[PDB]
Amino acid sequence: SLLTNFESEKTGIINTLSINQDDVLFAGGDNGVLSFYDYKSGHKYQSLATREMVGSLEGERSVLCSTFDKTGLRLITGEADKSIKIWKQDETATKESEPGLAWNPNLSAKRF
Amino acid sequence: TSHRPQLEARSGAKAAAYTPTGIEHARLLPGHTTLKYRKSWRKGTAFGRGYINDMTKSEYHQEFLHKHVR
Amino acid sequence: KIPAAVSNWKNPNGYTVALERRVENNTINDGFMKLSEALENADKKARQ
Amino acid sequence: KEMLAEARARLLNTQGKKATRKIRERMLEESKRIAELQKRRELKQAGIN
Amino acid sequence: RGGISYDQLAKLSYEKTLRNLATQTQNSSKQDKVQKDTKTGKITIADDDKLVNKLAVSLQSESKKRYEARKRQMQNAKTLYGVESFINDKNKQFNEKLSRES
Amino acid sequence: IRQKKARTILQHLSEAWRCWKANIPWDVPGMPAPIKKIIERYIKSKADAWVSAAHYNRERIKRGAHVEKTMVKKNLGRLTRLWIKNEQERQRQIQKNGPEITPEEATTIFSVMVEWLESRSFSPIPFPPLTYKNDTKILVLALEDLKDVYASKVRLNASEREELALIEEAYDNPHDTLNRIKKYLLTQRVFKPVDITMMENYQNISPVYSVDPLEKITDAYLDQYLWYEADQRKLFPNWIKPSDSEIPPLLVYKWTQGINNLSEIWDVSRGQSAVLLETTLGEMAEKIDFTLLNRLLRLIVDPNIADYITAKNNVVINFKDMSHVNKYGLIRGLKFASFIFQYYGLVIDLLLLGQERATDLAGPANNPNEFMQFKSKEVEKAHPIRLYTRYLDRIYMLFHFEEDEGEELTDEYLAENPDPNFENSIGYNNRKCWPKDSRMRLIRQDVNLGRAVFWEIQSRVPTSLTSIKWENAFVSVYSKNNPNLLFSMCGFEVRILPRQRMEEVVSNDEGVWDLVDERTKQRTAKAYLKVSEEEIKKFDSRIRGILMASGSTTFTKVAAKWNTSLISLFTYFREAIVATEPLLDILVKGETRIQNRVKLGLNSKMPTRFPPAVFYTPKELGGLGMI
Amino acid sequence: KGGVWTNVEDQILKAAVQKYGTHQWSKVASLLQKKTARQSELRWNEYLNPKLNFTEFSKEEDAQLLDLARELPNQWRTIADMMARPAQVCV
RNA sequence: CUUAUGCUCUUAUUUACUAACAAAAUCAA
Repeated sequence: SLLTNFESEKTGIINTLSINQDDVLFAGGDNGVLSFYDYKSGHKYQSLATREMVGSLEGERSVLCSTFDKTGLRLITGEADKSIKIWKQDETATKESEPGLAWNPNLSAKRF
Repeated sequence: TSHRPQLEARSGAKAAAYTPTGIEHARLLPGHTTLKYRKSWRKGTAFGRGYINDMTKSEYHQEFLHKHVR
Repeated sequence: KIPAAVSNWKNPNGYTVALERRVENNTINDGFMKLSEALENADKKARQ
Repeated sequence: KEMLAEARARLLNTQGKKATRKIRERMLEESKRIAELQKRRELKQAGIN
Repeated sequence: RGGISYDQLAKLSYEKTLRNLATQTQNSSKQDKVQKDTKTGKITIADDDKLVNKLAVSLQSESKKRYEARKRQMQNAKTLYGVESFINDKNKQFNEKLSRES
Repeated sequence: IRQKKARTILQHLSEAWRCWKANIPWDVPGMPAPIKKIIERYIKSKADAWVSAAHYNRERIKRGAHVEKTMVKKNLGRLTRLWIKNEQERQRQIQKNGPEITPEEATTIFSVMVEWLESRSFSPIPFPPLTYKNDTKILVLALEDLKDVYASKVRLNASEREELALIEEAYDNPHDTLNRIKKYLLTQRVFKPVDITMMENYQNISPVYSVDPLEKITDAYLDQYLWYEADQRKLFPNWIKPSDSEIPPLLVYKWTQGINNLSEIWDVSRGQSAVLLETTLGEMAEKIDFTLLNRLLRLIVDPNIADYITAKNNVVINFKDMSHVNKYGLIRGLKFASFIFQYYGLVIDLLLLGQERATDLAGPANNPNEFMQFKSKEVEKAHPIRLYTRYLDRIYMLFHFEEDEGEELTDEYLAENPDPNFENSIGYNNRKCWPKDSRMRLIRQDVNLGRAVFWEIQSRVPTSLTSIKWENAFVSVYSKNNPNLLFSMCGFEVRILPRQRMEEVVSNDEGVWDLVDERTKQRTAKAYLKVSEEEIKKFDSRIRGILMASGSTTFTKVAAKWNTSLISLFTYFREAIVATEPLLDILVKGETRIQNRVKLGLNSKMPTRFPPAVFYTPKELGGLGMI
Repeated sequence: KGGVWTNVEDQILKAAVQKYGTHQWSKVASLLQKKTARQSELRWNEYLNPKLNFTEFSKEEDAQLLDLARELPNQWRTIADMMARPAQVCV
């Protein structure tokens, strides 16, 4: 059964997926844009863009593969810039200060 | 013509319905049969007194082509 | 929409395609400017 | 002009050995076929099938 | 401007076939069921022998018109352009493609 | 759409991969920019695999561990692509960022060179007149110089067929082709493009420039003309090497005799010391600037020829696809290119010696010194640079220091560059061929004095002209602590040990020179000789050249090429093969491998089938005639 | 033996580069008797290329030329890339 | 029931095709 449809629209070629125990879903982008989705609701709550390198091509900013660790508080992304980035969930952040992106659906994009 | 790129790869669907041969290969011999489980002279003269993601612009590549050309 | 590929090396069907398909903008900096004028001045000085 | 007549013919001939030979074998195969069919017709003119 | 998407062009060609079908019914006016099987699940539809012929003749005639329209377009396409040097028809054909890209 | 764009869009890749290999920028005019991001991304990915395999196989070839015959040529192809890319990049960033020399540097360079030529009363080389008494012979020497390539050739293709016609027509018409050459030196300023072919030497890949033959004729005339007038008017001083007076192993012998014959080097009664320095001039000919070159050649030569020389270095250079414009660096492949380089050597050198000491070395203009002379003891003594010489781009300096001068020179270095962890002996390099006892011992006051000399000298020449680095530099110190003064001039590697520091005098073999003091006629030192490891690896690379080029050649040619290579080996350095162990191993490894090559001509590597009468009997009796 | 270019051979070479491409010069010299693939490459890159600039001299060009030839003395392949012109015309 | 050239063994010379055979290098006059 189709459980839910995420707000994945506007991402283009998602290279990799990773799922946390905490339902943080990861979607590595070929555009370099990496987006974090709540798995239960299918909502983007963070969108981020990496830096490519000191000197490298603008197409190389892309995530190719990813995993969480056993704990789930680290995200390891191997990217096409010939590097590994370790993404870390930011502590000292309460609901206030950073709710993320607003829970705003539209019926025009008929995803639901 | 006669020199073409692939439109598709050779699929495993066709090889699954063939009959086998049972020829005996050297690398399919029994080996590792047991799994392991986890538990003043200086005055007269004219004048005295870091990583880039490019294999061709790298410092090692410059030190290469200076030594291997000469 | 992708342009068709007109190569300068290969031509597998041997096509005849016009010359405009097959076939910088900066200036010299003041380093060349100041270099040549200083050498000429030194040459004029050496001539003196 | 003889250089130009050679150049005019070389620029307008694009195939190579393999395509020209394939053309020749295809024409000769059809010529063998057309011959064999009219044989059967001429034998059918005699009534022998 | 743009091209026409395959949803809209499906609709427009749907409407064109409706308009042509309506003019056939108008011209036919001027010039003057379902049974399901018990044994099998197969279904039988009673039809007139007319309008099956008329559909088949129309589809053939539309195919003829498009065939001869493209054939006359073939005739124009090899008679119009003669500026650039070529080798065969396929050279001029491909160099018409590079002119369309400009 | 799935099937129709796949044809088109991958042909864009294949075209773009060709354009990267050819250093064409690959601009498709109206291209959907995400697709241009993709194709640039994978071609950078294929670039990294292509460049890494080029580095990986080149280390594997230098080790000499089972590389294919095809893969040697494939690796020559990939490295000559990458060398020209490094060349084309270096041309572009020079043109963006301007000349490396500042105008103050070029003013100082020009002022020194003017002062030198004014001091020597040098009259510049004229343009060759209509009535020039030496003119037909200089053309004769030039055309024989061009012919001697083809006196040894058999089978020719188009470019040398029309070349050999030109020499023969120049023989038939001397006065016609002299007027054509003088007409080219006046008027011609644009030249046909030059092709680079690059030779395999299995340790380095060296460039070779092929010039147009009509340009080759007027180059060789200009080559032979300028050198005659330069040596006639005494342009180059006595210490510029190579000179026509001696062969290079006689240069090394006169150098060690000249080291011996200064007064009181070996005396270390006081704390006085002696330092020899070896430096490459790095990218000397790669970093010559033409605007300086043209102006400095106005000093030395009539401006027409000086204009010709500057014009000829600016040509299009093309490999197969890659074509660019040599608008900065000098091309060695020209015939006259010899003359500029030694002249540009003199510009570098007058910085180092200064106006006073280079006057003291080369002596007055009416009565020049020889290669090892001074007009007195005092003119020798007045400055610590006792001996200077320059062999092409290597530099050999000899410093005699009193206690006070050595102490000032090392204290100012340590004041400018302190050493609390005493790491000056870490990066210091000496000859790992000589044994550790008689190598240069790493003792602090000599190590710090050695770096302080080099730090003094690296300041004398700017980094815009040449790149004098410590990684290429070799310093030998002679002291109370070090009895050995050891250096490498030419494929020789020489260790000089004096007689008073020998403790015991033992008779040696003939690989040891006996250095003779002149005025006592007494043998006062011994210069031990070995081969450089570089020339050893050149000879091993040479033998692999015989073995890989000859696939199915006749047996007596393989044996003949071995004779040519081994005679060339043993004639140039003969004495140093006594003392070198790994050269003798490579002689064995080469000769057995060539005997294995003849054995592979048959299907037998049997010893009993091949007694040494098979290989070593001369050709008159029917053998290979191997040596 | 070093021959001059007729306008016949000029038209073969332009039709050759139109089919073969600018890199296959030995393909071009096969059609072109008496001439070399070096000579064929040299003329197309010095004369026959329609991208080249054979026209009148504006006073901006003449002031630019006398600047460049004073600043870069006798570097004509260098100056002709700065002027975007053929080199012997620039001389 | 229409009936029409049987190539000789060796040696020499000449010509044609063919080996997709081979080859003056260092060096001494």
